[PDB]
Amino acid sequence: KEVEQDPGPLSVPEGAIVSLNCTYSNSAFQYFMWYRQYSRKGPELLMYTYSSGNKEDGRFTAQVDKSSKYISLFIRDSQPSDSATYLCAMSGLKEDSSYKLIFGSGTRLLVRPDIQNPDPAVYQLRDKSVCLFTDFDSQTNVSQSKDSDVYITDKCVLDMRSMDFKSNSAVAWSNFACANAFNNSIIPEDTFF
Amino acid sequence: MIQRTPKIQVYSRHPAENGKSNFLNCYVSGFHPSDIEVDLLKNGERIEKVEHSDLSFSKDWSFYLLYYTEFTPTEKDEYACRVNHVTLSQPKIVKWDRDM
Amino acid sequence: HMTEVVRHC
Amino acid sequence: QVTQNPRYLITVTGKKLTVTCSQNMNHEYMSWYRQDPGLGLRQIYYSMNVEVTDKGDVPEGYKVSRKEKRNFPLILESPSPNQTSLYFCASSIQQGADTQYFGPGTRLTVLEDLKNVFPPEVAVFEPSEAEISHTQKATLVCLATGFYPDHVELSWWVNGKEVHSGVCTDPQPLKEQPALNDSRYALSSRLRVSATFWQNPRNHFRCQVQFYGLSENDEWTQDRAKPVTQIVSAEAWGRA
Amino acid sequence: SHSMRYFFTSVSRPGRGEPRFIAVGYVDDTQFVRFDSDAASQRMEPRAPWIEQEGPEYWDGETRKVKAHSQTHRVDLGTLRGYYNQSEAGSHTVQRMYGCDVGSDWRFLRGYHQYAYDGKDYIALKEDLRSWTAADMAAQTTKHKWEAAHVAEQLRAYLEGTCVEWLRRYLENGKETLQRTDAPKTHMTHHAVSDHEATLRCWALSFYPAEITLTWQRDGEDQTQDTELVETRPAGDGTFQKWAAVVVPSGQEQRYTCHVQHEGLPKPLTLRW
Repeated sequence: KEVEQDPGPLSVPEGAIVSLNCTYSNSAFQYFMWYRQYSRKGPELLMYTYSSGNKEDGRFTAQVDKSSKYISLFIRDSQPSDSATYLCAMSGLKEDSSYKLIFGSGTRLLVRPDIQNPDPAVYQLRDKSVCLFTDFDSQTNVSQSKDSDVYITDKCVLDMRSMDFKSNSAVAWSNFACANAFNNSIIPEDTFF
Repeated sequence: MIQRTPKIQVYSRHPAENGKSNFLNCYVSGFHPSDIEVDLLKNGERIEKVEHSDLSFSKDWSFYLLYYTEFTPTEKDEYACRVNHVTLSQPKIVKWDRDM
Repeated sequence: HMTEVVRHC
Repeated sequence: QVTQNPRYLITVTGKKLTVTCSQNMNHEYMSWYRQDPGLGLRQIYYSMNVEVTDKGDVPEGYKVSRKEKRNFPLILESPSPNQTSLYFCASSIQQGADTQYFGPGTRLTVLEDLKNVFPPEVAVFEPSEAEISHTQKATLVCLATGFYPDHVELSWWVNGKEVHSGVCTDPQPLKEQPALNDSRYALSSRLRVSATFWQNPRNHFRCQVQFYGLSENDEWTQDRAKPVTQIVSAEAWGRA
Repeated sequence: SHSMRYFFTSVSRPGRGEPRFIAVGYVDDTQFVRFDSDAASQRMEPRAPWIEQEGPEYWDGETRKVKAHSQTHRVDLGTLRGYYNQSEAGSHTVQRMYGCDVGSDWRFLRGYHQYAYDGKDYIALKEDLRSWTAADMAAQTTKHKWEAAHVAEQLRAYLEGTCVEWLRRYLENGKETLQRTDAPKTHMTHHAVSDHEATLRCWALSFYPAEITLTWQRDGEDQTQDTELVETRPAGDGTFQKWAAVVVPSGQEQRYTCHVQHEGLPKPLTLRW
């Protein structure tokens, strides 16, 4: 009764076939589940098999193999809305005749969206002054600065469903710079107005 | 619930020969339910030292058990098996009849 | 080897 | 659907508290798990059925009951600091077998003393001139700051009603002084609309931060206002 | 041609504590394991010599499952009480049997999983291992439970799969025991009644497996009616006994023939006085 599972986070671009694995050692596991938990919410079922083989819910494929002791989930056609922590779980008959549900530590998946026309900039916003790095490219990475008295936050994808538009944005602020704020992150030459 | 009375057969592991060590066997089967008392007697007295198999059961669902005891058969000695079950109103005795 | 499917009725 | 109550809760050390879990699905198996970073999901206690209860991997410091089928209460006689966790109740139709349905989660913080509970301050920041002119869109930033613990829920309201499009909130808060564990938190968000819509001054943009703090059932003896559960806001009007 | 079979029994003892539970394991007609709630070990225990090799991770897993059975039956006794509207003062029995048969080649042939309450059939897996047989509205409740939980499928997965592998392991691991063949040491006695008739008892001793056929034939025609036939019994040493017996009119004692059939004989025997 032990489950190992890569903690993540696994960053991939939209469209990439994700593969999540758990290996186990207990010969006695009979039920095998994939749970999807979206940050600050209660895990919800995604796949269930009691038997070996391969099951499919469209974009989703579950594989159990009792020989390798190997549980797999494949999300084909990654989408943004699949950023979650995916937990694997397995249950084994106990002597009180309960089935005990043992969970892997959970794999954090972050699936990046494709910015169609990256327009990177760093704006000064009208009021702890606030700097906004925005519109940058999905395959650019933003890093938390070294100046202890500044506050950089990770990149965040927003979506305007009506205008078929998506963009990335990070926020930095201190009590200045707004030219010196993101120098700790490796930013494309394009990004100051 | 269809209670069914035990079918008793007393007999010996191997063919009897006087002075040679054997087993005395009392086989109770077809009964239901499973509470049963069974004692192998020697000249009417209860042999201390009788083991018995693990309960199981046929397609019928009815139980059987074998009760057994090492002995050596002599000429004078009479052996029998005394069985009691809720299906009876007095315990049943079944004498051993080596000349079967 | 006994079974692992033991469910209540 | 499984229910937990309450969904947040703060206590000083030592006060007996109880998290009640409920379900009218007619399931017989219920258990309680905790979730802590890196440790994963650990079972605490469970119950295969009415009047039936049993310890889990981590039972020490917790007790339960199963007097009625539809409720499985989690009871902490004497809270410890390190009982601070996300607590999920799960139900199963029979034995624990097949699928297990999870509660929406109870977040719990057990403090040394309640000195450390601060309501959030809220501050909206208004679009950049250059941002409009360049891309013809308008990004608002809201900023929660100085709160403890992170029992917060941010939301954006556009003319009295809520609105989900063009909104991003950071998945995780952002410790203001990471060197301490008695450390207050900061958390940002973003709303974004077309230029013209923002440049319509008859449009009201409001960011709302719901804080789950103390109840009027918790002892206060500091100079300042009790950091009770409360909403804190900040407002901006579209500039033409 | 072979099989593995588990028999399981629980008997409630209202007023006097938890129900007595005994489980036992068979390969063909050979006992290889047991468990009794009333013994000290509280461990699955061996009963064949060839099984003792199995390491601690074996017995662990068996003892784990057997206890689960145990518990289920306990819970099942109380439930079944309610489906029948019975009180808490009577002693009641639950019985479960499952196993799998193979052929000459040791390939899957047949599977079964049977449950009986108070000595009558409750619910069983049908031949295809796909449906269930509800001999009640009470069992109708259970069926639903299982149908929804997809129990058939999983037991099928075990009955066709795991079942035959380990039986393969068992027959293999004990070939010098299990795939033996002891043939009927065949006999025949003659006794009186009342100066007028006599009995011919066809004996058969010391055979294995226990499967045998004793028929009687008068004038080349079998004598179905008027005949006494006892159940095969264990000698207590891995071998079985049986006998069949007929009363024949004094002086025809020689027109009667007994027919002993058993997979241990090259040619099916024929016996006469």
